[PDB]
Amino acid sequence: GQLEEIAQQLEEIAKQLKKIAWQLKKIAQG
Amino acid sequence: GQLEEIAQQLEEIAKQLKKIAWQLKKIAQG
Amino acid sequence: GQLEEIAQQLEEIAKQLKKIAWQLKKIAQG
Amino acid sequence: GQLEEIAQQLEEIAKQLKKIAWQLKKIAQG
Ligand code: NA
Ligand code: NA
Repeated sequence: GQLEEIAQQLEEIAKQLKKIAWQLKKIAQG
Repeated sequence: GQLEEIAQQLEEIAKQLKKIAWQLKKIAQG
Repeated sequence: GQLEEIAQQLEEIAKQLKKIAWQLKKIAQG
Repeated sequence: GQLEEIAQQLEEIAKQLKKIAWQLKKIAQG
């Protein structure tokens, strides 16, 4: 239970970081 | 350029976090 | 502005990751 | 052992994210 929940939180953070990366690419590219 | 480099590093960190999440799930499940 | 907002979100994610690290250390040590 | 090592990896990632945040702030500010 608790490790699975922490793992899920890490997966959500990874998704958030991928969103930020996309946003930075769009700023760079226009 | 710098934003492209940073975006790449964020994608790489996201991948690392997913690998850590996987290891946590492995520890939990056996 | 957008880079300031993103920087803030990265700092917030960093804080979250440290909180998760702390929880893992707590689980390990009891 | 293994949870402590994972926690340390998360702390290093948090430090890396703080570096990126600083870099973005410096880009924004000049
Ligand atoms: Na750039
Ligand atoms: Na900006």
